[PDB]
Amino acid sequence: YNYLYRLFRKSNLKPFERDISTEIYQAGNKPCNGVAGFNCYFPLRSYSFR
Amino acid sequence: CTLKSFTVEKGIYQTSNFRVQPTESIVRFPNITNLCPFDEVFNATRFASVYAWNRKRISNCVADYSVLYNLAPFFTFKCYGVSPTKLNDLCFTNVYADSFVIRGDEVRQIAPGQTGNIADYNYKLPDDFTGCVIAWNSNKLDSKVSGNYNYLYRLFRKSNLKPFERDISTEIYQAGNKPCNGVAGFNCYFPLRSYSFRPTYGVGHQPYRVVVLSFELLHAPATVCGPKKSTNLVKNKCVNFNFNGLKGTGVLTESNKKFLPFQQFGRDIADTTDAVRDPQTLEILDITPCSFGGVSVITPGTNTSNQVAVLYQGVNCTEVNVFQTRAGCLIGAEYVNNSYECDIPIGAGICASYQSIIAY
Amino acid sequence: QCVNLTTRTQLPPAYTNSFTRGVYYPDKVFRSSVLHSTQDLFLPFFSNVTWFHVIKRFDNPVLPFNDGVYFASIEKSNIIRGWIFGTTLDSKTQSLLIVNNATNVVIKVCEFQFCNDPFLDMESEFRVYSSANNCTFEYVSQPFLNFKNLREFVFKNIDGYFKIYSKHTPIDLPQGFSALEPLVDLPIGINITRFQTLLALHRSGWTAGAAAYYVGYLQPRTFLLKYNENGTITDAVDCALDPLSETK
Ligand SMILES: *[C@@H]1O[C@H](CO)[C@@H](O[C@@H]2O[C@H](CO)[C@@H](O)[C@H](O)[C@H]2NC(C)=O)[C@H](O)[C@H]1NC(C)=O
Ligand SMILES: *[C@@H]1O[C@H](CO)[C@@H](O)[C@H](O)[C@H]1NC(C)=O
Ligand SMILES: *[C@@H]1O[C@H](CO)[C@@H](O)[C@H](O)[C@H]1NC(C)=O
Ligand SMILES: *[C@@H]1O[C@H](CO)[C@@H](O)[C@H](O)[C@H]1NC(C)=O
Ligand SMILES: *[C@@H]1O[C@H](CO)[C@@H](O)[C@H](O)[C@H]1NC(C)=O
Ligand SMILES: *[C@@H]1O[C@H](CO)[C@@H](O)[C@H](O)[C@H]1NC(C)=O
Ligand SMILES: *[C@@H]1O[C@H](CO)[C@@H](O)[C@H](O)[C@H]1NC(C)=O
Ligand SMILES: *[C@@H]1O[C@H](CO)[C@@H](O)[C@H](O)[C@H]1NC(C)=O
Repeated sequence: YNYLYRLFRKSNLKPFERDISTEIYQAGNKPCNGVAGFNCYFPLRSYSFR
Repeated sequence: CTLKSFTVEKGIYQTSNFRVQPTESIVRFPNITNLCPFDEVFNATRFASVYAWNRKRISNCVADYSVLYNLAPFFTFKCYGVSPTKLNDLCFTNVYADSFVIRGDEVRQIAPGQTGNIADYNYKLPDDFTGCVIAWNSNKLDSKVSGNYNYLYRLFRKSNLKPFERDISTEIYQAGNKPCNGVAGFNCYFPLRSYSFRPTYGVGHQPYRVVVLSFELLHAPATVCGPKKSTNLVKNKCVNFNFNGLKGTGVLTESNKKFLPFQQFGRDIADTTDAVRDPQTLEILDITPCSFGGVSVITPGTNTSNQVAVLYQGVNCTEVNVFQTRAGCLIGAEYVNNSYECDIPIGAGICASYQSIIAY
Repeated sequence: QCVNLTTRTQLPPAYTNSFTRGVYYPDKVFRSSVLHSTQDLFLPFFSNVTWFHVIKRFDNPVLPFNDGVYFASIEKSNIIRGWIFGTTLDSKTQSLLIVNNATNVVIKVCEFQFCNDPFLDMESEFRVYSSANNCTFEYVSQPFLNFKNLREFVFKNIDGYFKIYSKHTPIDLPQGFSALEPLVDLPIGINITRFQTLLALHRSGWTAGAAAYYVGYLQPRTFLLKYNENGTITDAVDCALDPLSETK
């Protein structure tokens, strides 16, 4: 589980652009305020490599 | 810049094109109607047991998922193989809604690659499952103080379930070597056991209602496609329009053209799209192209002076030392009622000369 | 339920001239004061169109769909109620049913076990199919409907999309021009090769009301369409009919 990918972001990246910001994503109308909850997910999820 | 030289000889040069630059983007799609029957699936009074899990096919409608997120009781929204955010964008051929009721600690078993009583004997998802699973607590609907004995599950089965397979059989499970012959007892068990729901149970045993949305794409045209983003309509300004996939830039004005009820787009003599019908509002709008003009620069030699005049061809002077000619609007030259020989030709009997720049 | 009709009178089907009928709007695009050339599935001008009568005559054969169908109905009292489309017209394949009963217009796509002689019969007796097992699509729509009415329909099955074009005219076939407006765009995605129309009997045995229908087939060709100031098609030229129209 050491390899993680950015599942959620507000906008598409530019070419040769790296995003390492571990900020929460607002997936719904309701703001998340930096706290996980309903439709508030961590953007980086790990691959289940077996 | 146009002439690729730093010295400009005396004359009139067509150099540029006046354009009203686009300011906003206006994207419209048809009104979201014919709502998929999610009210019959999620807000039903009485679901089915997990062994006889209820499957409803969903097609030829528009599915919105923002209904589900606005209810705070729907606690579990876990989705595999598709983005939950792109559920209204990516769209599919058929949607299968599987509804059942389990207990609290078996919601984890509703996932690809899980094991348990529900996964192997009641409800199995494939390893490549593309869809969402939704679960919520239902103490106030499915628990009874005397006990709810109308919810059943399969505890015993000879072999594991295939994905999206049901078994409603009540055949007696033979666990031993003696034949059961339909009578229960020792090494002969009835396969269906009751989910005796009571409101005073712990949270892992309280009843949870689960709806599994499974999305499939086939060779058929994908006729289940959710809401499309629409913004407000702005008229009389040069904006970027996009109606039903058809994109462009133009000024959307009121139209006097009476369309027949079946027509959407409009073409002129030159086969250019000049009329349209807004998807949300059944009004006819003319798409007048943004006010294009040829910008011609009237100048003497740069050796003599750097003063210039600008001719906007075929543009009225109110739509851009201002003079109106039949060629267009001339700005920067002062009309003189005297007549001289033609030095720089403007057109329609108008000529320009340097003495400031005069037009006559 | 099915009922065999054994009281028919043997007669060969007739043929007549199409004149300038069968024209429809090629697309959903408005055009004003222009002439536009289109290469579409059209019915040729002055073509040989099959003529069937309902008078004891009860004409309900099953015809090949080909690439498109023009159906003309010289109708009074609304005897003709709908059509059947499919490949084998049984439960083996999937079939499309179009009906308009006394109340509402119903479109269904199911695997119907069709009768050999399906018909309609106050109207309270429906004998069209015996079973419908796998239904994939349903669509409920508005009522479509001396001889007084000319009903013109064009059916096309292109790219799995079934297009119904319709026109109603207050009235052999009349000689004139009437453009068919597009009525139904249907997403079926099924193969159609054969069709059969549905009639309504009158019971007092049974009596057939006076009606006539015409079946024509569409071929790929170019038409020169004339659009007026209001965007209504008023005239057309068949480019492959005669050298004068080819010059036009
Ligand atoms: C009406 O007549 C048709 C044609 O004669 C009947 O269709 C046949 O019915 C027999 C019944 O044994 C079948 O074996 C044939 O295969 C049928 N033919 C076709 C082409 O399907 C029809 O059954 C008759 N209707 C009723 C109610 O008997
Ligand atoms: C169920 O009922 C609630 C009660 O307010 C409602 O808001 C919701 O739209 C209904 N439908 C679904 C699918 O949740
Ligand atoms: C579509 O939405 C508009 C927006 O107000 C509404 O006025 C209209 O009644 C809706 N329906 C149709 C068929 O235009
Ligand atoms: C129409 O077809 C029939 C047979 O198919 C033929 O006898 C008849 O002459 C044809 N009529 C015309 C006008 O071509
Ligand atoms: C449609 O059906 C006919 C016979 O009914 C068959 O010959 C043809 O190949 C079929 N076409 C397609 C695209 O399946
Ligand atoms: C017409 O058909 C529809 C669909 O089967 C049905 O609901 C309706 O009752 C029918 N009308 C009559 C008068 O039988
Ligand atoms: C079509 O119907 C038959 C019998 O009613 C059934 O066995 C078959 O599974 C159905 N096909 C589909 C795709 O559901
Ligand atoms: C076009 O419409 C106008 C107004 O609706 C009408 O006066 C005119 O006669 C129409 N043109 C034709 C050719 O019918």
